[PDB]
Amino acid sequence: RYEAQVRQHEQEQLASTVISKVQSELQNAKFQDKVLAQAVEEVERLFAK
Amino acid sequence: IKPPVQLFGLDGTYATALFSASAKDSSIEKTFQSVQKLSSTISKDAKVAQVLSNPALSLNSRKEVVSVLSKELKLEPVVSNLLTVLAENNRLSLFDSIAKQFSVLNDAYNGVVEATVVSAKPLDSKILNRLTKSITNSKYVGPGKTLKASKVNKLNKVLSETI
Amino acid sequence: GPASGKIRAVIGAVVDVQFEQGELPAILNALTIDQGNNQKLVLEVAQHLGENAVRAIAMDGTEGLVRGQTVVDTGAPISVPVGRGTLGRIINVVGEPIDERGPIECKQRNPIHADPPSFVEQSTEAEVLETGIKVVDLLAPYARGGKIGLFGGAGVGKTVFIQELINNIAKAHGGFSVFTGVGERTREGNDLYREMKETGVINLEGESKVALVFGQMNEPPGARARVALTGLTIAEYFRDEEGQDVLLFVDNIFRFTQAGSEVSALLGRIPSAVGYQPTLATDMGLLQERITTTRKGSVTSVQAVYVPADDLTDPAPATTFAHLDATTVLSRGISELGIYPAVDPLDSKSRLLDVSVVGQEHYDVATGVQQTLQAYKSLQDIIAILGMDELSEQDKLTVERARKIQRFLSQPFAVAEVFTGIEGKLVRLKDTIASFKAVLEGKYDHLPENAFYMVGGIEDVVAKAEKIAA
Amino acid sequence: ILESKIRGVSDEANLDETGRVLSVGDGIARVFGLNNCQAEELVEFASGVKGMALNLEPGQVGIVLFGSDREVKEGEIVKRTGKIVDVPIG
Amino acid sequence: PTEVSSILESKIRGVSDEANLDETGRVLSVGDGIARVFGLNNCQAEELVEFASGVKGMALNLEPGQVGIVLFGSDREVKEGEIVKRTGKIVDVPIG
Ligand SMILES: Nc1ncnc2c1ncn2[C@@H]1O[C@H](COP(=O)(O)OP(=O)(O)O)[C@@H](O)[C@H]1O
Ligand SMILES: [Mg+2]
Repeated sequence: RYEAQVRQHEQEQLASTVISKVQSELQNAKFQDKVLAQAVEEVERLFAK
Repeated sequence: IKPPVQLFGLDGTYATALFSASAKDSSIEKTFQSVQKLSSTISKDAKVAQVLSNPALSLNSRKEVVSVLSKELKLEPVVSNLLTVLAENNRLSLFDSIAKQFSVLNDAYNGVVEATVVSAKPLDSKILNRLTKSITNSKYVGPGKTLKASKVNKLNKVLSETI
Repeated sequence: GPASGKIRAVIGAVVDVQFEQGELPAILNALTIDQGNNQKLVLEVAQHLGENAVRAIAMDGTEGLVRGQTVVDTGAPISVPVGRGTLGRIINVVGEPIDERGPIECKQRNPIHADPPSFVEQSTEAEVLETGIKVVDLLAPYARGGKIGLFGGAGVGKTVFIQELINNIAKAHGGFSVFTGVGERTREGNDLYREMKETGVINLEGESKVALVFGQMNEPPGARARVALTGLTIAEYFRDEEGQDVLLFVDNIFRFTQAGSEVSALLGRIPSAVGYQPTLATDMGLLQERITTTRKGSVTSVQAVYVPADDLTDPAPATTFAHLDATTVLSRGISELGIYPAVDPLDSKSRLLDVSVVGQEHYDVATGVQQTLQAYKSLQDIIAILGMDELSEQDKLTVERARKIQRFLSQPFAVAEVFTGIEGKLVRLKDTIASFKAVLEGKYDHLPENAFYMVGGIEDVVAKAEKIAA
Repeated sequence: ILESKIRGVSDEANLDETGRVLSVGDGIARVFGLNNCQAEELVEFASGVKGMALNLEPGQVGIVLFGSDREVKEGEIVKRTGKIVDVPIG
Repeated sequence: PTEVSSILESKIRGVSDEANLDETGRVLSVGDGIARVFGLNNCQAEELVEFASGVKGMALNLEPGQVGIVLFGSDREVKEGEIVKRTGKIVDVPIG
């Protein structure tokens, strides 16, 4: 029970730190995230028409 | 003639009842500008609004006030019959609902609607909706689009459910 | 700038706020309305009627509000003070102090609306809690960390039963207390604060261990329904963040469901049974599940229910019986005979009444005492019409033993010394089991029926019979 | 601005502190108006009967008459007292 | 076993890749568990509905202008104007 609680606490702490790093990267004005969002919308509409 | 737009059935049938008689001899273009003058001269005026929203007056007093204001505004065709039906049946308190439902019939049978993201879309008047939405989404994403979310919220909810 | 709204409708406790912007408030949101008394006006959001308008419920009097008043949103729910700073002070439903002793210097402020514990965070036990009464330590024994229900009618003994148990269990429990009164009287709140200060429970110049929450029946319907959520938030922080055995004392618990039924007709909901709200089992289950024992700490809930016009089949009395481990029903017929209190042995039940928790000796004495009282109650139609001489030889001995066993379980409490005139008797758990087993075997059949009425154990019954015969 | 004087139906009713009675019955009086009227405030009818505005929704206000129903008709002028339901003391 | 946290991050990497086809509505009123959703003409009776906040719903009352859906959780996060997407299936549960 102590080994399972230590593994669950380490996984919960690593997931909280990874979620904070992903939110801080999007607020730094990512030029690669804005160009990939426009190309993904045009490729999805061409496959359904 | 009944168009497929539903629009409720009781309260929304006020503008749909007069649209059948106005769709003859090309009389739908003059009804759009005449319906906007009746609501603009009652809302931002503070004169005929308080004298008509009360439960007083009579049947002949309500019909004489609508005919006197329509002779000096912009009403001479079938615009005078719309105000006389709402005066005898006590329906003058909801004049904004009858004018808003009349503009939705011309935009549905001669144009698109709905939305997409951020603000409004384009609402073209071509034919199909598949060939008009693909040619307007590429021209509107490049020009403008301040982007001031949906993909970041879906990725965070999937990681919390597996932990 | 916060979210500001405009008052569009006002009908009693319900006040519909129409927001001009698109960012409308959510459910259970605390709204602020400026007036002119350095207190503003609290308002909790209920539902949303649409068209940029949400119906809110005010927590105070809505007299004086006009159509179009400014209603600012706080952005969260009704927060209250928690921790060790709320001990000894008289808080209200909005967390403000009403004891005229300055503001509560608390570190954190938790909201009144919170989720309860899950299935993996629950912790069940079977520890018996000794109260001191002879009718509670043998019939329906209470459990430590569970929910105790004191059901009864008007004038039976619901307020006196909660006061006697708090003066002999909460004074030596070790943990902090939480006396949150909802729907009580105006004189009951002032008398409870003065009695606890002279005994060492609430020290104004020292250390305290009992949280007081105001909220009588003199307020509106919004403050009475929110009084249970403000008192339960302070007791939940001492058992989860600190890990202490808190003691929640509600008086009464039936005022939480009666306050919401008066405001349910103005919110658009249809009436249910006996003119109640449709969400009776959903509103009562969300507050009773949070006052349970978890893995971090326990919470002994000692609430009291009020029977509507002496009826246990009501929608506010029958729905609260499925969320309590021990029940103490107080019948109105036994209170007029002289039983102090009117502890009904045929209606009070508990989950700790077994042979694996109280032992084989205590389980046999509880079954033998309940079997003798059930035989005399079923034969009441022949004793009241034909008489006591129509019985046989076996039925005559069982009728005499049932009358002495019913009066022996009624002990005089310490708080009821001015109404009875006798001293307070606190019988132990081992003394109550030995006294009931000796009277049922035939060792006290020669004594009178008045020697056991308003007494203690077997020692007080032998001393009262010798003084009356001299 | 041209449709104000062209009507001629007495467009000068002060609905800020007064209101018109739309309906009356079962000890109630549905007053149309009184935007500045507070909740549980005292009112006065045209015949002299007192009233208490209980519910105040949008466009209407439910006034509870403290007298008979024959002293209030449709289209009457109901004025506001400015205060709540008070009484004399001393 | 040998960094168990790295196996969960690699399996939940690529998942969101086909969720751009509308199939949603608009909530007009919600409260006391009920939620009047305006729209969703393709929603069948007793169908599983998914709100924008994450709370599940079940459309049990279908009208001509609105659609009464019963929420399966708390209505504190659902407000007016929220998107109520439809899953396309009925109220099912796991078995086996
Ligand atoms: N142990 C007791 N002995 C004598 N009288 C009692 C005892 N317990 C309660 N009572 C009586 O019961 C009454 C209860 O009154 P009250 O608290 O107003 O009603 P309720 O108990 O229904 O809330 C008191 O007036 C008190 O005299
Ligand atoms: Mg009481």
